[PDB]
Amino acid sequence: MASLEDGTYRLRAVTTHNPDPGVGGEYATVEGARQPVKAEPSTPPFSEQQIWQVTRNSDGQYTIKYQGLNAPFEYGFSYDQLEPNAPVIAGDPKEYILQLVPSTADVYIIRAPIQRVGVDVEVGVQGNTLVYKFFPVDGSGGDRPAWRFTRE
Repeated sequence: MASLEDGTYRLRAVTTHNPDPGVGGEYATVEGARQPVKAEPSTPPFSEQQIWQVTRNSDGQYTIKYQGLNAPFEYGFSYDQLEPNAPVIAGDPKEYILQLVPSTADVYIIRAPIQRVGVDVEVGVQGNTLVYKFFPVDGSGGDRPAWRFTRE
């Protein structure tokens, strides 16, 4: 094997420069159909909304879906229009590229494929809302948002 195995995971918001902040993480959190996915603490009113089924397609890309499966419709990380600072919404699951962060066994940049040359769209957070952050592929080694995937 290689890459992340299929399963149910919690996703904690970190960065490439600080992949392991310590206790007190903010986790991807569903908050209703077609609503923005948020970054919230692992606390009583949210825990059930913080587990995600991650699956790799024959493509090598992954969907991140809310709560296993079996409802009328599968909801997961998605986007209406992919634009800078647009929110990640719980919608028809989109496909993503997961890039393992150097020095870590389990932190990945969640990348949303787009046309644009020399541009990388990555899932980040702005005020506790997950959003698409656009970065130049500049070779700078600059800070990028990333996510620690821990098995549930």
